[PDB]
Amino acid sequence: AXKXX
Amino acid sequence: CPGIVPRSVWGARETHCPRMTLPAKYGIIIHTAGRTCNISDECRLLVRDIQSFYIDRLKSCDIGYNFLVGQDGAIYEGVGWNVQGSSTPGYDDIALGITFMGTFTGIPPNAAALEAAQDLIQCAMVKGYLTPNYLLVGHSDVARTLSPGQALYNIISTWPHFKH
Amino acid sequence: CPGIVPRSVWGARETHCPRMTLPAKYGIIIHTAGRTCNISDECRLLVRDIQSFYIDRLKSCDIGYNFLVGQDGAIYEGVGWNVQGSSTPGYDDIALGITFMGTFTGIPPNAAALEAAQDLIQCAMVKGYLTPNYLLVGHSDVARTLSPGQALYNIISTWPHFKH
Amino acid sequence: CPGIVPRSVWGARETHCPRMTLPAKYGIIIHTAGRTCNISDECRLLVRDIQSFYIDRLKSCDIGYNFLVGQDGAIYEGVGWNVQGSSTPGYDDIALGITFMGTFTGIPPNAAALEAAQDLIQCAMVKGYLTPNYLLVGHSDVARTLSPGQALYNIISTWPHFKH
Repeated sequence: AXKXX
Repeated sequence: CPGIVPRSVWGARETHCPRMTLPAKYGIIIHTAGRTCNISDECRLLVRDIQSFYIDRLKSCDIGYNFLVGQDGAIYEGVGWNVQGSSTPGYDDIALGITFMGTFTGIPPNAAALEAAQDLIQCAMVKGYLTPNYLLVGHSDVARTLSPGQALYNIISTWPHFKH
Repeated sequence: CPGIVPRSVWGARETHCPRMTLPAKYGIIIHTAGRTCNISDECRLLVRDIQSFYIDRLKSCDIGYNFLVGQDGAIYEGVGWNVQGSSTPGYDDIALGITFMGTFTGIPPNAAALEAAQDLIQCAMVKGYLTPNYLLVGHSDVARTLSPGQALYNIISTWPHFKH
Repeated sequence: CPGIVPRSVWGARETHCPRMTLPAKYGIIIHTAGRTCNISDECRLLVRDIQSFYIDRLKSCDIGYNFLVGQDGAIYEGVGWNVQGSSTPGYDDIALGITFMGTFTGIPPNAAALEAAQDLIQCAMVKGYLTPNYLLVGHSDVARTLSPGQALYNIISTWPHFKH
């Protein structure tokens, strides 16, 4: 993963 | 779309996360880089473990993938068609994440599995879930990661709408 | 349950496949989309033809159905109550497949056959073979298929414990 | 009432079961007879495992308890005030089930837990959730069980409105 839009 | 066991069937935890606006423009293929499953009752359990890691360990609102794939030849619902995922910064609100349960860097997924993924994507655009000119991309193209594995990446590079 | 001709009577081939755990939460109505039968001696032969197709051609372990229905008013054992079938990826280890021998997309089965199917299901719940709150469903609801035909799908839609 | 962590904070699976008509004439103390929990993040997980046991193994509609008690001085919602439970055949539609998480046949709950329980019962009748002349009872008084254990059973025997 990778949150922030 | 058929061939999809719902959240209630594998026993998902309850959440209320930011919803997603359709249609989506991007389609991203991912691998979990972990263990896999071959028999039904066994896969239902692998999906429960992944959701819990995201909520409890990562502090995310819910499982960060829209859909998942087991090697038992069946598809499993993560957050779904109507909720945003959280794996690609700047693309989450405009994309649909489909990851395969397992580590496919050197070894790729079986036939049963690969067929289910393509069948799913095909059903998505046919129903407007994905823009008619959507773009297929590997996770490595838009994020700081090696996912979804070189072996899996090479195979999807020939698929339709891929970006490259 | 009464009204069932066993494997030895119609002359089934020997096999050794994975067992099923009772009760089963789902009940699946399916159809073969093939030819039908009206007289006993003819049905016994059609059943032999179906088993061999799953084994010799599809490379399956045995017939992929728990029970079958003929238009002679009788019920025929496929793999039985104690063995898993193979017709719905992801729901196999928790469901009982019931399929009518024939094609019913436009024309439904006679009264004799429909009565035997409902009697079987009722006998299934009463003996604990199916959870007291089981869910009735058509093959199309949980799979990539048009089975068991629109005609038959409409009739069973009024039947008890249906999901939808 | 105050001091209860709701189903959304501990991540309860979603269900839809028979409603309960208030006020309830009975109060029932029950114990799980399993493992216990002492810290918050740990109890929320324990409550998750129990509901899944009731749904997946016992084939019940939901967790069979109205409320549960953690050795952390907190109260956790099961099915709530407005839904019937399923632990006492014949008293379910006129009673409220309260069970402490753990095995208290030999050892009783800590001080913080017993306090949590009594405050809940008192808040119930003050708001009409429990008839003005309700009847508090032990699980063993109306069922084929040893629950909720001798140790905890003798404790509640002195509380207000007990029957005997």
